[PDB]
Amino acid sequence: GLQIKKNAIIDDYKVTSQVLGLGINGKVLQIFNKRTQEKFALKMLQDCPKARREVELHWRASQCPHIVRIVDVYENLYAGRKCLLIVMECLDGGELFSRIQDRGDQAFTEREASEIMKSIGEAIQYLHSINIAHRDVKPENLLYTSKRPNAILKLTDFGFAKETTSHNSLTTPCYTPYYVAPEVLGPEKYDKSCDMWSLGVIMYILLCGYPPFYSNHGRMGQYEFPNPEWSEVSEEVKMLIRNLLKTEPTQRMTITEFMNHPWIMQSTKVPQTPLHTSRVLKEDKERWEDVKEEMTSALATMRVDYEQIKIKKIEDASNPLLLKRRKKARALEAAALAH
Amino acid sequence: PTFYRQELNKTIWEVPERYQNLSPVGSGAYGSVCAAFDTKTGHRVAVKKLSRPFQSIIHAKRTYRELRLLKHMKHENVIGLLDVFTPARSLEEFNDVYLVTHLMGADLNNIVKCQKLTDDHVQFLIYQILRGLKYIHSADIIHRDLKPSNLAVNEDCELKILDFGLAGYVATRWYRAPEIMYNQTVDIWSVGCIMAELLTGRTLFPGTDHIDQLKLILRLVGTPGAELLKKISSESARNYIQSLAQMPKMNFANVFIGANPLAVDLLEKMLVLDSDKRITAAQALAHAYFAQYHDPDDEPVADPYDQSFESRDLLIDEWKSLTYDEVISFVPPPL
Ligand SMILES: CCCc1c(C(=O)Nc2cc(S(=O)(=O)N(C)C)ccc2C)cnn1-c1ccccc1
Repeated sequence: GLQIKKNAIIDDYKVTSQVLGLGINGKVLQIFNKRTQEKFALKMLQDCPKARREVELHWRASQCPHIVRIVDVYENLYAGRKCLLIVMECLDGGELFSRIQDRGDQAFTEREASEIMKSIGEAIQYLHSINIAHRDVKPENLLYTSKRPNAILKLTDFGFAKETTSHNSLTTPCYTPYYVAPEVLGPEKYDKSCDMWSLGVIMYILLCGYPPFYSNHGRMGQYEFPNPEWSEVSEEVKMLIRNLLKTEPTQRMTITEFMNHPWIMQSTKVPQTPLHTSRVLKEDKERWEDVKEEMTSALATMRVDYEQIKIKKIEDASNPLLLKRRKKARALEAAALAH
Repeated sequence: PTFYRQELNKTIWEVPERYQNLSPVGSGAYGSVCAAFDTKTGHRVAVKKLSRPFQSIIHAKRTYRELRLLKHMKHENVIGLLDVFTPARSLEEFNDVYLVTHLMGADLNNIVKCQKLTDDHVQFLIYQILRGLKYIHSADIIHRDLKPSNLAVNEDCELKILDFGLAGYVATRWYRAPEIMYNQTVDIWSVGCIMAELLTGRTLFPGTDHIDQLKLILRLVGTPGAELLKKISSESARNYIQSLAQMPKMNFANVFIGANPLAVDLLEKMLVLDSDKRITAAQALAHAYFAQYHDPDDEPVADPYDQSFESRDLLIDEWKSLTYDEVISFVPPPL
């Protein structure tokens, strides 16, 4: 029910120069609706089908409290460009994991860790309920509303989100042949499932304060659960994670299962056991960047890029090398007729 | 040569006015990439802003390393540097390195999820990958982290091998040879795993934890015999392996059903455990799979580039002024 507005946004809001952080696709400004004096962030994209879907999706999703509210969408010309200006709920609360590092420390708990997840869980559950995959659930798209203690957590940036198909995944049999059969292509199976993979990783970090990746040298997971940090954690929690990180998209845990699991379903009453995460995240700001960077890297391999090209059949393909060699086929053909 | 500023990928980019239409693209992982257009050359280019290049010494070193690699990489099936620039006017301002490159269409990681590559596709792509490695290998350089998401391909099935950073954290390593869990042949194992995936649709060895990864590998290529057992380093490695139900390698003809016999043959030679018995890139290109594309008078080597001060240990500013030298001293390729 999104009514993209046609007039100049400045008729309705005052656009300030106060910068609220640089966006992927431009600069996010503070603005103020003139009628209410309410404050809002203003992000902006270039107008084009992708962007107009991206915003439709986000508009729909906005109904979820753990998703950042699109308030209003204008279509104007900025800097010689057709633009979608997007007025959004302002979020002054920083990234999720930064909050944890910013602590007394009141030790970060397990009960605290469960809510955070349930929140992220609700946001997906909503998204998936209406057949939409956000495909970039990661720590920099998970902002709190504010510095205040009642602050709510929210999922943001719909730049990789897309509508997807509600299809049952089959549950693979116990007995299989030695041979590798051909894949039945179904790219869409990497959609929702991507979101479930990210929940697994963010949960893993949340609990210990490092990621479940390897290192290259030889504080890195390797999909084990190192003592000491993990000594205090339930085996039912670890199995959640293994089931979340299942490398087969058709076999991986589905958000419904996630949100039924007791550690979630009954989070209000989860063991209070304290956690290392904050003191670990404090250890090395430089390392935590590499966490963020590898997670973004990993996600690329776990979602399809439906934007990328298809490879022409070879006899329809032409390029330097492809002729260099064909040009040699005919040089031999000719040489043999010529003598 | 003047620049313009522009807010993109969460930082203030300033690039030469020759590069227009900066659109972001790709993961945006280890530095951020933008699709552009280069009016000087006339064609379409990937422009990459290095991320946090002089934060640590560790970084500062790698940036310098990466750069000299890239400056010495002149091959059709390898990522090559069209341009490198900096808005800085002197070492005192030196803050950001930018790199320009050809722009491709897709990566093979993504191609495999979307498309049923024919045998001819597989011939041509693995050809181009191996053609590339021979060069890389002749330069005394191991790629290490070779994988499908480093194989850039455009729509006419051109292939270029990307990403020499290793030559931090890595999410999975399905394509990593068991030794490095090492010769150049480490790279051939990756080409092994990749070819497998192109032929099949599926990751060959989609291991979960590390234990798992090893079992999955060994489940294809057999457990080692005592001869090659003795060559393993860690005692607890030797044990683990000997704690398994022991078994021979299997006929790849029985695994890769309906593949091209020649492909299977080659795949057999690429995925051998004994690294000292594994086929080289040079050798691979001669294999009969690639009849259609093997031309030895156009499978060029590289000339080597020295250690210089890459086995010298230095302060940040020391790597920083060395990198500057390489940026200013870069010279473009012929138009
Ligand atoms: C990261 C891949 C982006 C991409 C490139 C690219 O990454 N270029 C590139 C490489 C290196 S690198 O390989 O040396 N490296 C990672 C260190 C350094 C600098 C640039 C500019 C080319 N095409 N696409 C591309 C791929 C798929 C679709 C569309 C475009």
